[PDB]
Amino acid sequence: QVLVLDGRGHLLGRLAAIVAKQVLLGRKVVVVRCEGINISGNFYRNKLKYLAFLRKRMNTNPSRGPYHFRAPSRIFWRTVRGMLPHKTKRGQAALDRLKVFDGIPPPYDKKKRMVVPAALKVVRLKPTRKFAYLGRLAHEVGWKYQAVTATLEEKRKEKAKIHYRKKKQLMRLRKQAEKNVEKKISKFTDVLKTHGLLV
Amino acid sequence: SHRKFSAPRHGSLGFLPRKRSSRHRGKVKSFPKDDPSKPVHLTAFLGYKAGMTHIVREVDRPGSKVNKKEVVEAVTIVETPPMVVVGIVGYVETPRGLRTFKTVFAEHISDECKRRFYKNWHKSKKKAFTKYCKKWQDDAGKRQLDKDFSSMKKYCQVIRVLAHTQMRLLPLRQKKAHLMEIQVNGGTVAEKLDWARERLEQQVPVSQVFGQDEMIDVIGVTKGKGYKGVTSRWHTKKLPRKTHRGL
Amino acid sequence: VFRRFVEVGRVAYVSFGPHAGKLVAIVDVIDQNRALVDGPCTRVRRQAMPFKCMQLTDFILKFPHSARQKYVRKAWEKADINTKWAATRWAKKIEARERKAKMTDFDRYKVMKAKKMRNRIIKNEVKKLQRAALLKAS
Amino acid sequence: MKTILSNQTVDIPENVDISLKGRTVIVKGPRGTLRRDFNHINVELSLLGKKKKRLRVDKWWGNRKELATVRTICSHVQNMIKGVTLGFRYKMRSVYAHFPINVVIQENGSLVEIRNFLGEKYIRRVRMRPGVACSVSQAQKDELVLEGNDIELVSNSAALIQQATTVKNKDIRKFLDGIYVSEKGTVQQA
Amino acid sequence: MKASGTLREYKVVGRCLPTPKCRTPPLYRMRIFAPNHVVAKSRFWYFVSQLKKMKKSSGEIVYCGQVFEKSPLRVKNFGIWLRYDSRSGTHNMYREYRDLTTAGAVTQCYRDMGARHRARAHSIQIMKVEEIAASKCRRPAVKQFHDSKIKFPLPHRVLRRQHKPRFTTKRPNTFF
Amino acid sequence: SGRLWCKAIFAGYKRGLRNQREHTALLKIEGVYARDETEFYLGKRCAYVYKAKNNTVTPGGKPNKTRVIWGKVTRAHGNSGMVRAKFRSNLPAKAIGHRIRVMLYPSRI
RNA sequence: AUAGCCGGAGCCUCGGUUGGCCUCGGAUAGCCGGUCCCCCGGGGGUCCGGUGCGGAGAGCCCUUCGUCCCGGGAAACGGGGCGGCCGGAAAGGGGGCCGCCCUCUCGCCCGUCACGCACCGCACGUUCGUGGGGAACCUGGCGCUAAACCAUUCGUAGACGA
RNA sequence: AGCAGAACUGGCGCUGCGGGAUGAACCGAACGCCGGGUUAAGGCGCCCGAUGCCGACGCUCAUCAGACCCCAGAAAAGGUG
RNA sequence: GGCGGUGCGCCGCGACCGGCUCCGGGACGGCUGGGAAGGCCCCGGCGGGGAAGGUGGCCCGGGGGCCCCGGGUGUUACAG
Repeated sequence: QVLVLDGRGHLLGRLAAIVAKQVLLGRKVVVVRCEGINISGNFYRNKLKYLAFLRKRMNTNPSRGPYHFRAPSRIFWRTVRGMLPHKTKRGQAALDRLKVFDGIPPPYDKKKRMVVPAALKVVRLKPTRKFAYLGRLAHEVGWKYQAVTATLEEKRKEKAKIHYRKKKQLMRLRKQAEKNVEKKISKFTDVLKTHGLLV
Repeated sequence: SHRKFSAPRHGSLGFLPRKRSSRHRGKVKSFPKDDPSKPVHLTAFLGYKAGMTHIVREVDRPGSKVNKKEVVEAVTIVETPPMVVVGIVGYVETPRGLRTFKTVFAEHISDECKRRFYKNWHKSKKKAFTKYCKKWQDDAGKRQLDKDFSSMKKYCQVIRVLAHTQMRLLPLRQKKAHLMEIQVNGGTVAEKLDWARERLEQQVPVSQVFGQDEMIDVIGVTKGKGYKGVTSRWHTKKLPRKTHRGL
Repeated sequence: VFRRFVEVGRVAYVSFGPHAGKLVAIVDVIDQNRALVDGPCTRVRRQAMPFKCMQLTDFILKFPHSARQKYVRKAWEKADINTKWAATRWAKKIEARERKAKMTDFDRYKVMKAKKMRNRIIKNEVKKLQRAALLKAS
Repeated sequence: MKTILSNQTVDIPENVDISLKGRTVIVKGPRGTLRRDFNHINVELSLLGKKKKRLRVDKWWGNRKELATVRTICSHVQNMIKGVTLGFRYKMRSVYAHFPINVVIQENGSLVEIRNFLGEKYIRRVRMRPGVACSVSQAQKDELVLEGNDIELVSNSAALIQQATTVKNKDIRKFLDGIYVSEKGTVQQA
Repeated sequence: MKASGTLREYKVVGRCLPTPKCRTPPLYRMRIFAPNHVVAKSRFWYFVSQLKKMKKSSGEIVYCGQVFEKSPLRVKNFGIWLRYDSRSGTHNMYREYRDLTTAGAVTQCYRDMGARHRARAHSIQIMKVEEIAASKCRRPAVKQFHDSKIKFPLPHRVLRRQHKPRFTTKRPNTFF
Repeated sequence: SGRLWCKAIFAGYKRGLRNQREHTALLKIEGVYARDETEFYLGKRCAYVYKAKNNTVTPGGKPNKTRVIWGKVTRAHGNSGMVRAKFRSNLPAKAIGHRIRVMLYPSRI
């Protein structure tokens, strides 16, 4: 009932356009690993794209001007907000269903992350083109927690490896379990093959 | 049109919010960074301004006109009584910033530090930390205190210490001590935590923290001057005498 | 590295189109993104069909680059692609999909009932080996 | 247009023992092991032939620009073969008009001290790239000799000290001073 | 003329109306590539009005019919001559194509010229399409397919049907 | 013992870009994403279930707080599996993005 | 620091929903899983199998009409009752393990016996739901006997507040 | 010259509607109150109804890319991109 | 109780008929160049030719070592 989308390898505008439509349909979408979001075009193109965005501020009072968010999660939150009717009541009610996170929170580390193949770099971009990581772009423009998130993301990398290697050994005993017991499960096995489930 | 003759602007915009300070005690916005090679030591201290006077000393700067000559220098006198360590605090480090992990105080806290936890000392019953000090004479309490200390061994990255000044030795009218987190910079987390555990309820003199001929930083609140115009606050040009609505 | 190559005589599986789900054999390459192809034994008339809707298999039957439809059928029957394709694990999991698709609601109930005790024996079998391992682990 | 297939086979000698995983090749042999990555080009690397005597690259449906990048792989793999068989010896002169350019090497070929360059009080300190050995040869005064196995690292470190000794705001047509690359050779000959 | 869909070859003949001066006018046949026969006869009178002193009022259509491909299952090489219009000046070309049908090669010619030189179909005057042998081809793009042992893989298979599994778990595999 | 209706989301009214016609509702039934799969749901009865403050009667049961707006599925909309529906009373805009039920008892099978 | 914590039924109000997936990393001119014959303190290397992913999200797990007996298959380690023990810190679980006094091969799959308003064709049915909040009623146990503001004073402050 | 003065016709003035982000003159189309259907001009990644087509063929990398009449900005020349 | 008329208190359902629409599934026929192509009858049979995107066979080279990859001649040879 809650969409947990992994942001690694996902294009900024293609993911935001699909999330914005799903969020407006009453679906709670949680986007995770926003530092893995990457944008087509060379890195130097996107930097001045964001640096000239920084220059756009209110002259008389910059505190009332555009709030330039530097975190990768809030940058992705900004581009979804521009894809939504946030000036209306239903637009702001939609944005409450969106939840962005840098790295992976402990609420969402022990969960399966969904992947949008339509909003993917490997699908929508030619292999000879250039792309820019949002995580590198954020720290290079004012984000202070890239190395902070990298070590905490490093910490859960072997912690899931322990779970996965235990998971393989857990189902290695499962796959070996049929190997001793075909003589008394063939009654259930063949009817699962006539209907096409193990063939 | 453009300005006829160029001139730099009055007042820096880095100190733009010229409001009354929300705090009265100086705050360390950025503590010195630490490396594990150095031993554990204090990085900040809290003093009180007394007055100023002259000094006479020899200058030993090569290549100057004033080399090997006697000078006078304006020097501040800051009376710095030793602190009493009353607690420690641990900080886990998050992708959203720096977050406090757990605060562990002493068994018994001196009444000078107890002044801070009350807006009105006269009407209060002085009941602060009365049930917290009951945790140190039960066997479940000591195991919980060691479990809290062992938790800070694993997860805490930055460890500060809670120490307060001593108003009894000062001639000031007030008796309310000022609490302050002081970052302990030194070796790894484990020996850093053991050093602060030993220093609990102990006198901390100035000589442990600072030394002579050493660059330090002074943090404090400016002298109050009240509501002021642009001529006093911003040092703008006074208008001529012939102005009608003021100059 | 690549193991399947678009070349004269490779048997291919059609992805989409009116002839989807059938086998077909490459005769000649017309353009960069289109090839002349002929499924003489799989009810696929000689025509041009692009690379968009074909999945190329590891089956190669040899005939000249512009041989007529008579020799393609003879090479298809000599190699006997139709029997070997059904023995491929590719087609075994292809044909299981419509078995799930045509599965009747009554057939759906019998699968669910059979899945219950089949998992009961495996879970009971797995349970015996986790406890047997821990005595062997100590 | 798109060229349907382009290739260029690299014949390797008996002393070099190459192997590849994915798109990264490794080159080992007498003088050590060299590794270089080629993930930026998206080509096919095929090591066929028994007794592994040649390596062939491939690029299907390539166009004029990237087919030019097919050949520079053959130059790069051949340079890795040369550095493992015979290495790379770079000899650099020290040209000075009046002030003798004093040179001395600290920590065994990883750091260069350059003193009295144009009579400057400043001392110039250049850090050599890892894998590069630095020393002064014998039987001639003005030589600084760089040793190594990778052509990228040795020639970059040669260009580090060449750019470190430049004459500022002067007529360089008259002021001809600095440390410049003289001879580009190998460690051992055949 | 709108180059809509695939083109069709039409064999349109015509002549002048009988006059008191001339008993039977000569008959003129052309090869016209057009989507339908209604626009083929309009295109027929366009070129005839340039070559001869002919108009549609003084002329008539004797036979308007479509000729079919004689070998639509044989891969062939087509030589196509151009008379397009640019923004500055008009130019002639010779372009080579490889297709099963003559009308398909003209269709491939119309889509290629608009892609390269941004030339519209009304600015393009086709004149001659001729079957040529493989050994007489000139452009290396066409000649690279003249191989009895042609062999190539599909290196980067751009996967389609990307939205039917709009949200999935496994990272998709662009390699087969 | 379980669900007998397909999950559908009231995406919005049948509309233009600057004009909406709130007498016809657009439905996004879960599982259908093409025009040719919308043929099964044509003619099915749709209902929007909601609860209010005052208690109203319930057919065959004690009067509850729940209320419905009955309607039917008219015809397919768009190309990507959307569909139109028409109710007796026009749906309130509070139901935008909320779950409504489409039932199967108007069955053609 | 707090003049509330644990466990039973009824009434108003707020509303949405109609089974859960408990997780490697990562590539896309490449992957996945096992054999380890090999080398060191988990990695590398080799081999074997799949690769339009079937150790597949085009997927997996649970499945519920209920009660009474009897017979067959599994099961004897197993289903369910309390205390600890540790594993969790990036925004942290009633997660697992040790022994307990009672429980049955009752659990589940096949087949026999019998019963269950069979409300006589009709709608918001069917859950998450001991859902959140609020008064009042329950029963007992466990407990705690505080601060802020005004006033006055200070003057490191100040138009008044602060 | 969004300047002044003429010829034919159509519009605004006197006129709402859909579209061009907006808009007196542009495109389509003119109006009693409604239901169903179908279109014009325009469009169909999100705002925003509609391509979530297994869309076809090619071109293009910009460290100032480009994106739809009216229309809202550009030239001569040069480029071994 | 039966027939005719009006209506059901409220919430609803179904059936058939007619009108206006959108969509789907079957079967039949006409024209062409009286379709073009295409399939089968040994390559449909016989005779005569031609080159190439050169199949056997020959030569050279390289990879194990008995098949594959290149280059050259050729006219069906064990493919076309």
